[PDB]
Amino acid sequence: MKTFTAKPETVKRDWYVVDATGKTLGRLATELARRLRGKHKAEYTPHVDTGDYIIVLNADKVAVTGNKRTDKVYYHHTGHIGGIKQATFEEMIARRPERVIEIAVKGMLPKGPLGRAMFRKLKVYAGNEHNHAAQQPQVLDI
Amino acid sequence: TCARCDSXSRCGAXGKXSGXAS
Amino acid sequence: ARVKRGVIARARHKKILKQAKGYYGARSRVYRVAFQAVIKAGQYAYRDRRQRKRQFRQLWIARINAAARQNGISYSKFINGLKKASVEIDRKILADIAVFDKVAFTALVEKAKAALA
Amino acid sequence: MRLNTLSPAEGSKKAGKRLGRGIGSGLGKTGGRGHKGQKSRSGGGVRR
Amino acid sequence: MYAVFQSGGKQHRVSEGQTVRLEKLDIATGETVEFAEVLMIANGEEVKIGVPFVDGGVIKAEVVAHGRGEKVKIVKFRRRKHYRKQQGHRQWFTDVKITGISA
Amino acid sequence: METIAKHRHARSSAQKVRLVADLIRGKKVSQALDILTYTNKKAAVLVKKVLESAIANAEHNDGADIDDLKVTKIFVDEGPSMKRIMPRAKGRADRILKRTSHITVVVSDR
RNA sequence: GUAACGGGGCUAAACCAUGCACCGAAGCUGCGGCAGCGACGCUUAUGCGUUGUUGGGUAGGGGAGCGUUCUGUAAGCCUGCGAAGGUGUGCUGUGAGGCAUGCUGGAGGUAUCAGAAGUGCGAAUGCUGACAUAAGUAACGAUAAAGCGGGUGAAAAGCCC
RNA sequence: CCCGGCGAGGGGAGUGAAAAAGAACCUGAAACCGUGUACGUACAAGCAGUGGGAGCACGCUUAGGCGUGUGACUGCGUACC
Repeated sequence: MKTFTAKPETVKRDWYVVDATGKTLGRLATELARRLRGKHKAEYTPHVDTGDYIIVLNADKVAVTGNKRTDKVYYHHTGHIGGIKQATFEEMIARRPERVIEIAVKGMLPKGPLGRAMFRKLKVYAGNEHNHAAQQPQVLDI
Repeated sequence: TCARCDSXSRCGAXGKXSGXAS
Repeated sequence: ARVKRGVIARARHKKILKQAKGYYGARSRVYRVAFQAVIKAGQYAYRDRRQRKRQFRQLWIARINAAARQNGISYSKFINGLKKASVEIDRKILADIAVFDKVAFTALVEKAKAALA
Repeated sequence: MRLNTLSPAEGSKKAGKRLGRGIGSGLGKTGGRGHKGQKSRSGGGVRR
Repeated sequence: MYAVFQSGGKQHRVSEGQTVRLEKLDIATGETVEFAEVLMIANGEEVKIGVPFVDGGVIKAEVVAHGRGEKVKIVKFRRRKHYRKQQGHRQWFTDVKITGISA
Repeated sequence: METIAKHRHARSSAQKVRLVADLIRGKKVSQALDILTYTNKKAAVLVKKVLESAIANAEHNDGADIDDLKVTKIFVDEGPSMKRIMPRAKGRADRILKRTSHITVVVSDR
């Protein structure tokens, strides 16, 4: 016979709340990108998005080690004459701390259409309250 | 045909005129 | 004896154009492009009969590691436990049991855990 | 003994090199002559 | 109840009544083969292996068909170096029909 | 019942006549005649004669009931082009393709 | 343009030492199949349940074949109950290929075994013909200049008045 | 005979074995250009394939996870001489 393939129209997804308070950035983000892809399910197919919906909260209280809070720099280029723009870690935390978790996870996810549809299942929040209480998110201990 | 047109080739384009009749 | 070429040339072109169906643009309409496309598809078929075994091995190992961690053991400890018990089930069948029969896979994980120590 | 039942002895009627007939005949693309130089030219080769 | 056996260097997971495409055996098209090297018999309560063979289980199958699969095309091409080979290949198989699992 | 009219070897490019033939496909024929009447292309003049001739061939040959008819199938094919010489500068000769069309209108009440 | 870990990230997910696990190739092994060279069980127009070993390949050498046109076989065999050719489908050979039929075609084709070649094309800024592309794009050939009424006509900025 | 300009071109009728022989005339290939239908395509990057593969359409057998067409997504993959 043939190897099982999870059909993308009967994949059962769940909802999880992770509190990112005081955890290391990438050491939380790799378990995020692991469960977003579906590597924790025995029915995992690489071309199907079998992963879970994940809600991350308190993302302005995420911890980094070393001297990285004043020295980890994020670079983006706008596409122009000068173009190169440059913000440190704590500036990103003061400015929009959802993008810290989202840049870490989007880097740890595959590229292409399916990796973006995996990134779409990540709901990051800088507060302690969220809006998906209808989804009944069971609590995840990451 | 016979108009020439380059400084010096056997046949290129060129708006000059001593090299160039294809 | 003079030999016209047109019939056998037409047959040799129609074979290549028949093997080029589905292709984009001149790759399915034009003999010069379709011949290169058919030979390139042949090289890919040769390379990917080898690549298929590697990819299915990767998928089987990813599903075994997923279901073993669903049961509380890593991949390497689980394969060590199935070697230290003399169990010859390959990774295709272990992935199939990991998908379809989770209680039988739980039995195999308990066997490998008891053999592991 | 009819005219469509005769046949030569084996080893009598070797075919002959036809040069320049594709990859798979062994003698396409320069046909046994190698690459450039005086010997591969038409009418080439030095005298006795 | 299903069962894992091993015929052509490969393993197969099969139930009562499936057709299995194996590599070619030297068995005629009417004889019921017996695979005595069975690696797992499973049910709600399952007989796995300890030592690698189930000692008290055996699988029996009616040989249905001998045949050959799709013609596959081997293309060896070496660019700019004046070399290609085309080759065909059809692989022999034996379709057996699993008539009995003996736990 | 299908009823075909053709203008074979029409002296217009196929690309020009297809732009007018895509106006009146699927339309009723009474509406398509007015669409072609108030269209300011030369191809409208060419394809209106073919449509009117299809109406008349339906009426005279077998047909029915001009209120019923639709323009179900209209297509333009490329015809035999004429080859002409166009002198250009510096003794260069271009060719002119004088492109012809075949215009086909199938009218059918059902 | 971050630009001297590929990247994300990492205080180990860094370095050294000790191990054991595991992944990892077209390597080795398992199952099936083909072929080349040297040789043993049965035994010859020798076939192999066999069994040792070998099988990447350019220039090049050697060996075996397929197809095309024409000639003999052949005033024979198929064919208007449908030949050649064209267009699909299926089956088959390790390959060049081959076989059988649907439709189109409307009068010739040719088994096998031999023979002879104007015998096989993708390239030569190849040659001839056809058709694309740029593209319905530039341009419509002196910047002396036209406007209206009537006529003819299927239709008039251009023809006649 | 009918449309049209006492056009060109076409539709009938008729001749014929045949107009899938109408003179732009046996056979009618390919490039090229269309019409209709099935599927895909408007958040997605590259020699356009290949390996896997969901869904859909249409034949299936009277379930059997297979054919034919398309191919979301995914691993690998920088033409030929």
